[PDB]
Amino acid sequence: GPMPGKKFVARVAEARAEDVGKRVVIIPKAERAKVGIKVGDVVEVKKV
Amino acid sequence: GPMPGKKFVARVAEARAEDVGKRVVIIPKAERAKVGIKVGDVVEVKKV
Repeated sequence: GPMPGKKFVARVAEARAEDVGKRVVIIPKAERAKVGIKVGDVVEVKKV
Repeated sequence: GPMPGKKFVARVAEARAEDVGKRVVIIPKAERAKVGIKVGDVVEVKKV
């Protein structure tokens, strides 16, 4: 596979029934408060 | 709110029915190939 540290850009969404089976990162409320995330916000996801 | 650029660490999961209504980042197959993500992998999410 690729070396670690690569990233992509995405938007935080509200999960719906049609998303069952998709690959997701779940962002709990406490983490949203810490990093300042609202649904609709652009985030960058990096593989560690 | 906070300044942008803060992050938290999480693991990529398969979304289930119990996740409906949660805040998520959906990672499509093409992006998983580009960054080398598998379900179970640790990622870092940053607010832009």
